[PDB]
Amino acid sequence: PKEPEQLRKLFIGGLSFETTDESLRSHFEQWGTLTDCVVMRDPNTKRSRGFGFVTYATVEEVDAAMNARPHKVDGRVVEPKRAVSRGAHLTVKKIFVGGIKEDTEEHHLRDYFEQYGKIEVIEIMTDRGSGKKRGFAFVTFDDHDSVDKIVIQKYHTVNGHNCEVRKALS
Repeated sequence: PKEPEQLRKLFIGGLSFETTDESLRSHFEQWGTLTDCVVMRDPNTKRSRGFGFVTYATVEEVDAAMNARPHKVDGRVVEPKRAVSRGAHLTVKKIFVGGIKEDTEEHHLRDYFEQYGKIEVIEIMTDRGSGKKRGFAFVTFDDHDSVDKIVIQKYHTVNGHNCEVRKALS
């Protein structure tokens, strides 16, 4: 019933050194129930390390928090990202979509992937010499969270096809 905690956790970078567990929690509780909220501090000086983590009760709340960016916490714009899963580069805006075969068109990919975020480019790969569809595509979004949401899904079905999707980068 409950989603794995790893999927409900946000890493918040770029914190003001003034931010505390309490101020971070007061801010992010606006988008959901926080089961956990921590500002990372040096073990000796207790001076902030400039980042922390918050854990929501559900994935929908993570989505709501991500949709409410930019977040300005204690006067500083911070950088929320979903906890990882090791992938060679973390934060990217483009994905590889494979197993779409020759019958998949850009509207299939768009109609599906647009619900993950704003699409900027859809590039269906075609053979260099014949122009035949190669069975894969690249979608570029305006934001990395679209990609983070996509790649953590176990399945992707586009045009009846069960696709293999992964982060793509240069």
